[PDB]
Amino acid sequence: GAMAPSYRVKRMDIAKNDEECVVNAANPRGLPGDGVCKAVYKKWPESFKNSATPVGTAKTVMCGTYPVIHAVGPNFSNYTESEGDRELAAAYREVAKEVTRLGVNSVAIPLLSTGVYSGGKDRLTQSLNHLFTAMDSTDADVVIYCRDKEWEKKISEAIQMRT
Ligand SMILES: C[C@H]1CCCCN1C(=O)c1cnccn1
Ligand SMILES: [Cl-]
Ligand SMILES: [Cl-]
Repeated sequence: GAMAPSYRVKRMDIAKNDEECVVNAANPRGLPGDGVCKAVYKKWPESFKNSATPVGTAKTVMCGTYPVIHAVGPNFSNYTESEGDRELAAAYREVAKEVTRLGVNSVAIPLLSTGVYSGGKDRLTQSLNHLFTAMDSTDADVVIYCRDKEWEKKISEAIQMRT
């Protein structure tokens, strides 16, 4: 565990993270995909051997000894708001199980279903709150990666609000 488990946010490419493992915003087919998933594929392509897993699940594949937790958020283009909300919360619960099982002291994590799976809606608060619901009972340091300057501020505010 971390001595004083924290949440932090950084605005940069999660492929450059300084944590003991990474969460991929994966597709269910284990394809290279786009956005975070493509960055992860370029940095850790070995981790896509048999990474395919259903929506709402996480499957970890090692790249060397570096764990890549492939977490499949729902595509809100395809799901109802109700069903997509349930699967998004479920994917984060599976991430917390994997982080715990791996025994890491830190994890780099993107906000699932906030990019091309968002159905064109702003889901920062929805996705971040499901992240907190899942990760709050873990003792790993969590570092959230984003790319948008306004999202960095909003994520940082939500972290600081609870301290
Ligand atoms: C998926 C995007 C684009 C479509 C509208 C919804 N949307 C955002 O609000 C957003 C997400 N992530 C970072 C910055 N903005
Ligand atoms: Cl960067
Ligand atoms: Cl996404």
